Amino acid sequence: VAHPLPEKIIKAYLTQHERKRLRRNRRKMAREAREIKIK
Amino acid sequence: DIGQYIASKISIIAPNVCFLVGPEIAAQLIAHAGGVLEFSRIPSCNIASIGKNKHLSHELHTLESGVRQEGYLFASDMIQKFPVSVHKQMLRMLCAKVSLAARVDAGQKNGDRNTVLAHKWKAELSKKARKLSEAPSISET
Amino acid sequence: FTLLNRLLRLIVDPNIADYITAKNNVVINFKDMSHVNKYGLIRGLKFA
Amino acid sequence: QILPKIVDLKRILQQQEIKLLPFFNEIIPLIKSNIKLMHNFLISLYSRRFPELSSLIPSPLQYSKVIS
Amino acid sequence: NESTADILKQLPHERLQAVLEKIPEEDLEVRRLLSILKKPEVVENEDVQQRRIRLAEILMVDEIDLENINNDFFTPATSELIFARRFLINYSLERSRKRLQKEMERHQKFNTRQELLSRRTELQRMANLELAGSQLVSTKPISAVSLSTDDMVVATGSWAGDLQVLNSQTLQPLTQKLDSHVGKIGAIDWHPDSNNQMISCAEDGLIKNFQYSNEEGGLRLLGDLVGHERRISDVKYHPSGKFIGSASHDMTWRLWDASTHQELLLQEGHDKGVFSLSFQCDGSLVCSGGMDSLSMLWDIRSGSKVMTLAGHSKPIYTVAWSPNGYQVATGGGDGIINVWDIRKRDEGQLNQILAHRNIVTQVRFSKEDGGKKLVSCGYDNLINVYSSDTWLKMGSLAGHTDKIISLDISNNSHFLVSGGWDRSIKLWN
Amino acid sequence: MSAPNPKAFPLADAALTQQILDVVQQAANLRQLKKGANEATKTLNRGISEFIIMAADCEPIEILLHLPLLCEDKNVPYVFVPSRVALGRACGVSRPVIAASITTNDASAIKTQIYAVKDKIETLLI
Amino acid sequence: KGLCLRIRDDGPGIIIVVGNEKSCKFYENLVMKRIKWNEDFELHIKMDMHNNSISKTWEGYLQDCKFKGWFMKVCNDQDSLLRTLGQFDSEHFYSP
Amino acid sequence: GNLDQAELLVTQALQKFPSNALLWVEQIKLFKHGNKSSLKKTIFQDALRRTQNDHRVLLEIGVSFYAEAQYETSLKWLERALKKCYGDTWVWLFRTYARLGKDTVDLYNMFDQCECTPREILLRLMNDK
Repeated sequence: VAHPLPEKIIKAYLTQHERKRLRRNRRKMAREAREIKIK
Repeated sequence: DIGQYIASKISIIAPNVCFLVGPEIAAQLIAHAGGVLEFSRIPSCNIASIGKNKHLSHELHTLESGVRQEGYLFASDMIQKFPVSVHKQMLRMLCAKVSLAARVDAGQKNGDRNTVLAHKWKAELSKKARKLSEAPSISET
Repeated sequence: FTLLNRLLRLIVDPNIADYITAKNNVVINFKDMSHVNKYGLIRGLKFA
Repeated sequence: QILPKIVDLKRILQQQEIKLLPFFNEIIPLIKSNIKLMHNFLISLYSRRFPELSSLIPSPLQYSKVIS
Repeated sequence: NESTADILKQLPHERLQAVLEKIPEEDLEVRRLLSILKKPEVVENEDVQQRRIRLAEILMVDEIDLENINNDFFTPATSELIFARRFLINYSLERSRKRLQKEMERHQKFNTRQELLSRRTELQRMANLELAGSQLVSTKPISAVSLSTDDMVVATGSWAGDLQVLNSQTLQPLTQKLDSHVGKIGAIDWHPDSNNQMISCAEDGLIKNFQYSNEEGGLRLLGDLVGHERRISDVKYHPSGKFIGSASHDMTWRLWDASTHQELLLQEGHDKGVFSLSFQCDGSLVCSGGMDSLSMLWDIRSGSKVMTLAGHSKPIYTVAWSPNGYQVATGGGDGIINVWDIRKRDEGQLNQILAHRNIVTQVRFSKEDGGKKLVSCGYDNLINVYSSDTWLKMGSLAGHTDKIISLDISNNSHFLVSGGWDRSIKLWN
Repeated sequence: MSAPNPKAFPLADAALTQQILDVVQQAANLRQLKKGANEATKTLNRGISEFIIMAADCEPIEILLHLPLLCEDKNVPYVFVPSRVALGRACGVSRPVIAASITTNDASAIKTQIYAVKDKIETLLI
Repeated sequence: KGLCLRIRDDGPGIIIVVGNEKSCKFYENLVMKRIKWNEDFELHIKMDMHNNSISKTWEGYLQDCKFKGWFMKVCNDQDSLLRTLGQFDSEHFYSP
Repeated sequence: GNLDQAELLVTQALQKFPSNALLWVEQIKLFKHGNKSSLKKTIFQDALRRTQNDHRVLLEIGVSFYAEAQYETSLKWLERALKKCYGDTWVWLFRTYARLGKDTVDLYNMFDQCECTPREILLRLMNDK
C-alpha cells in the first residue's frame, strides 16, 4: 500500500609540448606549400 | 620494547605494508612515525631516509648502486634480491608503493583489514624490475 | 682515507680535508667496466 | 621519577604480554624528544672534555656507552 | 595542366585548405559538429576561425566523412506495518483534534495588548543575548549539537564521528566522551520522553540508538539500525515516541520502529539526496528536504505525498516544523528560508525570509510557547532571530570565528547552543 | 558518467568544474600549483595550501582518501572533480593526475579567482 | 536587472541587483569598496553625509527575476514602496 | 592547554594578514613540544621569507636552538638579530655567553650604546637560569 512515486528531474586543455607539435606541424605544411608553389 | 611489540601484532594494524616490505621493517617504520596515520601523512620522498644512520663528512660513501640514502627499506627483500644497478631506481619505485600501502592501512576499518592491493603492487614492482634488468635487444648493423 | 682525513685535519681546516677525501671516491669508468674507488689514490687529480 | 615510571610501563607492556596503541601514538614522539634532550645534555658535559666525539659518534646509545 | 594541379592537390596544406571552405562558419554550428563528433567543444584560447581549422584538421586526420554524413507503483507489503498505521491514525487524530481545539481557545481571548506586549518583550530579550562561554570537543568541526528535553545536557557529534555529552548550564569539560564505530555524524536527537536514549545518524548508513545511563559515561548501544547504503544526513523521533524517521541520500527516507529496530516504511520520490526530515507535532505528516530543492510533504498514515513545495533554487538542508503545526520552514544553499502555511492552501502560500548569506545550515523554532522565534544558523558566521508573524529579522549575533554547522535552542529559550567549524561549542546567554 | 563513487564527496558539478579546472590552469602558469597526491600532501603539512582538488574516478580511490582527513584538520577546502584526465590536462601534464594543491600567494594576480572558487567550494562541505 | 528605491529624498533606501554572478560581484565592489558613501559633496550648498553608510543584507539565488530592467524611483512613504516591490512579489526584500 | 587548537588558530589568523611577524613567532613557538620535527626547518625558512626576516622571528629561532641545544648555533641567529636593532635579544645573548663564558665583559658597552635601571634588569634576568 506504499507508493514508490516517481522521481522528477565543456572544454579541454593541452600541454606545452602539444602546443609545440601542433605549431611546428602547422607551420611546416604551410611553408612547404609555399615552396612547391614557388617551384 | 615498543618496537618489538609492534612487530608481533603489526599484521593486524598494517597488513599491506608488512606484505610488501615485511614485518621486521614495517614495525621499524611505523615505530618511527609513531602510528599508521602519521606515517601515511609522510610524503613518499621522505620515507627512504628513515633507516639512514647519520651523515657525516668523513663517512666516505658513494655506492656502486647510486643510492644516496640507505634506510630500513634499502635492506628489504624486494630490493637486494635484484642486481646492483637496479637499486637506485627500485627505492624510488618501492617507496611510493609503500606510502600508498600505508594510505590504505589508515583507511581500512580496524574490524576488517584486507590486502589485494599489495598483490598487484608486488606484481608491478617485481615485473617492472625484471624489465629494468632485461637489457636492450640487439641492433641491426 | 680514514687515515687521510685525520692526517689532513692536522695540516688543513676540515672542509678542504673532506673535499679531498670524498673527491677520491668518484666512480671509475673504462668503456664497459665501472668501479667505485674505495681504497687507492687517484693520482690524476691536480692536488694528488 | 624516571625509573619508577619506565619500569611500571615496561611491566605494563609485559603484563598484557589495542586500547594502548593510541598511548604508543602519544608516547613515541615524547621518548625521542627526551632522548635528544639528554643526549644534548651529555654534549654539554663533554664540551670541555672530549669535544669532537659528538660529531664522531652520532647515535645517542653508542655515544652514551663510549662515555662509560 | 594535370601534373600541375595534381602535385598541388596531393600536398597536405592545400588538401586541408580545400576542406576548410566547405565547413559552415558560425559559432554554434562549428561547435555542434565538434560536440557530436565527441572531440573537445572548446580548447584553451582560440578564435572561431582557429576552431574551424580544428574542424578541418580533425576531419583530415581520421579521414572521416563530411558533416553531410557525420550528422508510479503502489506496492503491497507488511501488514505488520498496517497495524502501526492504524495506531498513527488513532494517535494523530486525537492529538490533532486536541491541538486545534486549543488553538480555537486561544483565538477567543484576543486582547491585543497582552499579545503585542509579550511579543515585544520577547524581541527585546532576544536582542539582549550574548555568548556566555565556548568550549572544545575534538579536532574536526562540530557537526551536531542537541539538547535533552530537560535542557540539562548537550550532545555533540562532529566530523570525527565521536559524540560526547556536556552539562548545559556550565560547559566545563564533560560527562564522558565516546568514540563511535562510525566516521562522520550528520545529526543526533533525544527521545521525547525518558531522556535515557539518544539516536545518531552518521556517514556509514548505520543509526545508533544510545542508552544514556544516569550520570554514568557508560553510554550503551540499545540497537543498531541498518538499511541505508549511503551516508545518513538526518534522523528524528516521531513525536509519539515509538517511531524513528531517517533521511539520508539514496532518495529514501525510512520510518522505523524504536523497539523492534525494524524498517517499516521505505519512502521514495526525491530526485537526489534527501538531506532533511521533520515530523508534525501531531505526528500526522512528515516533510522531507532534499538536494533536488523540492521540499516534499508526506502523509504517513496514507503513505501518500500530499503537497510538493519548491521555493528553493538550491539544495534544502534544514527542515524545521512549527510547534503550531500548521506551518513549516525550510532553508537551503540559496540563503533563503521558506515558510509554508499549509492551512491557507490557496493564496498566501510561502513567506520567504531572506536569510543570512552563504547558505543556511540549521533552522529551529522555539519549543515552548507554541513557537514564535526563528533561530537560523548559516555559514555567514552569524545567527538570526525571526518573528513568526511579521517574519521580520530582529537581531543577529556574532560570537563565531568560523562557520556554524549546528544549533539548538532551549525549551525555555534562555540558552542558545551552537557548534560549528571553529570546533568550539558556544553557549548564548 | 559511471556510478559516482559514494566515497567521493563533495563532487563538483560541471558548471563549477569548468571554473575549477580553469583556475587550476590559471594557477599552473603562475607556478602556484602543486600536483600529485604526495605533492599535495606536502602543501597540507606545510600549510601553504588554498584548496585541494582531486579526481573522483581514481582507481582505487583509497589512495587519496587521507587528503580529506588532512584537509578537515588543516581547515582547507577540498573538492572532487569528475575525471582525472581533464585534471591532468589543466595541470599541464599529458598523463592523469589524481590530486593538486593551489598554494598561497597574496600578491598573486589570480587571488580574487581563488577566493571565489573557495567560497563556492566551502558551500559543498555542509 | 533589479531596481532602486528610497524614501523621499533624504530617506534611506534599498538596492537590488540580479544577474550572472560575475557582474554582481563587480557591482558589489562598486557600491561598497569603490564608492564612498560617507564622503561629503556640495549639492546644487554643502552636504555632510558622514552618517550615511551602505550595507549588504543577503546574497543568493532565485527561481526567476521578475525585474524587466533596472530602474530607480522615489517613494514618499514606506507603504507605496512595499507595493512597488509588491509588483515583483519582492516585498520582503526591504528590511526596516 | 591543548595546543592542538592553537595550531588551527595560528593557521586561520595566519592566512588573513598573512605576514605579521608575531604570528610566525607563535608558529615557531609551536614546534618546540609540537612533536613535528619534519617541518621545523622548512617553516623556519618560510617564516624568514614571508616576514621580510624580522628580529622577532630571528630571536625565536635562536631561542629555539638554545632551549634545545647547540648554544653555538643560536649565537649566529641572536647576533644576526642584533644587527637589525630591542631588549629581548640581550637576555638570550647573555645566557648563551653565560653557557660559553668569558666574553661577557666586552659586550656591556654595546648595551649602553643602545639605550634608569637597565643594568639592574639584566642582572635580574641572568638569575632566571
